[PDB]
Amino acid sequence: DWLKFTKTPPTKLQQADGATIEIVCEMMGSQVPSIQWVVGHLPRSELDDLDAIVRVRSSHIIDHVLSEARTYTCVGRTGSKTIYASTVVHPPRSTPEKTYPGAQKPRIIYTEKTHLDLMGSNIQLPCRVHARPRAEITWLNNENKEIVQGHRHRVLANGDLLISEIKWEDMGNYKCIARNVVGKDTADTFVYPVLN
Amino acid sequence: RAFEADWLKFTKTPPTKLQQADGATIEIVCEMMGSQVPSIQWVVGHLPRSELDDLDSAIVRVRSSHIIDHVLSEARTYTCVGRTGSKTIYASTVVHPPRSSRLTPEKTYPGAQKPRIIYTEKTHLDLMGSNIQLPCRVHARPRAEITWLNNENKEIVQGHRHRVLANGDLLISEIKWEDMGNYKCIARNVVGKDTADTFVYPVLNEE
Amino acid sequence: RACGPALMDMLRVACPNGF
Amino acid sequence: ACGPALMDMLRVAC
Amino acid sequence: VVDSCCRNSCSFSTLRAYCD
Amino acid sequence: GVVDSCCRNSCSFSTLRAYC
Repeated sequence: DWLKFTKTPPTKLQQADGATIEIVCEMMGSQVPSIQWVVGHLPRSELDDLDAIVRVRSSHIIDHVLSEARTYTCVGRTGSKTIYASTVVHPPRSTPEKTYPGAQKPRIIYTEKTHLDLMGSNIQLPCRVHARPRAEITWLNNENKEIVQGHRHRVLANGDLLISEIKWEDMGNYKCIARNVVGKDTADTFVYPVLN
Repeated sequence: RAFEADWLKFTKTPPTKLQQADGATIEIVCEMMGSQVPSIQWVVGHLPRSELDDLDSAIVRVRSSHIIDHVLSEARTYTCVGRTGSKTIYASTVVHPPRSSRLTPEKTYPGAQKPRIIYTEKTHLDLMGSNIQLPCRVHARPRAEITWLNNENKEIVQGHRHRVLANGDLLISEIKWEDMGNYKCIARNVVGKDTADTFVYPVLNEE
Repeated sequence: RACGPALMDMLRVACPNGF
Repeated sequence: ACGPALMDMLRVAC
Repeated sequence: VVDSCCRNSCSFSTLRAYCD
Repeated sequence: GVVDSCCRNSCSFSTLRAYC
């Protein structure tokens, strides 16, 4: 099995006072890899659950001014393989450590850009928003109609959409719409079901 | 609601200091109870502000444990973060490395690993007709395989209502009272097994 | 039935004051 | 419709 | 309590009444 | 012209890799 960065977070950044920085790291690899973020210098510590192709993107939102430089490592994991990149964010030269205040726009911080699988196999595309207040997830489909919980499909507790026993009709561009009072964010997960 | 209450309380509190007995495997446990489905998250180090999601009924008691399987080069602080809705609590453990070692520091113990279930729900209370997702999260090398047992103790089969996901989570739908009981997660790999029971109680109604 | 002291256990954490 | 995906997929996969 | 609830379903309201 | 053939069928895997 393989794993490669398709998008890599920059190795150094400079913060700007009053600004909100979103670090973005994405990868493509076999059998649903999973991206995870951790801050600080760590050698090789381990997490978090040990129980087809997929391209998955995930981002980290720095929404409060830094008091010292920090490193954010984005960790990719599928099966035996494991890959990592780090970004070091310098604080600006000009309240630090205080999350910016009041309503914030949704930003979708975890989605899958492209998903390939074999028919008859159940797939679960994820939408993890980061937004204040807490946003609402509505799922569009391949022909852009709101999802109905038919038991064909189910939108889960976490916003993840579960498409059971995929078939050809199902192939296409699925979209996640996260909305709160101060705006929206949207992301499309392709789906392509290959056959045995 | 509302402005609260949304609550969160520590059922099992990680100890403030541990000593890593040489070539030990230390598993730190924090367990907490509160409204909604809380989430436990682990991070190492001292941090000010923090970042979990964020994509926002029921009362849940959740357990989560962190497994250190390698000898430490220096002291380390392991912090467990709990966040349901707008609440957040955290507890911290500082784990001293042993005085002397015959092992390489910061090298994961090599070998087979018996499964450890690291993330389970001890008690799950939600209203009838609500859908629940119970978790089993294992930390076993080789990779373990999850079998779920219901209150009767009969194995679980894919169907309407009960359904077992890729994550190992068991998802029960449009719950009735017929479902009330104790549910068991068996995680088994080539070297052994560990087990978890998730008490569930559907509440009613209103009606 | 099965709930038994599961409830008792839950309540002691759950309320302000426990039994 | 699906046109771009495979090419976009294509570069990465091989 | 247990007898009150376990034998039949209990309301969220009903459970609170039990709290001391 | 992968899309025209492979997408349309649509193809499965090894066929896709063959393209690539």
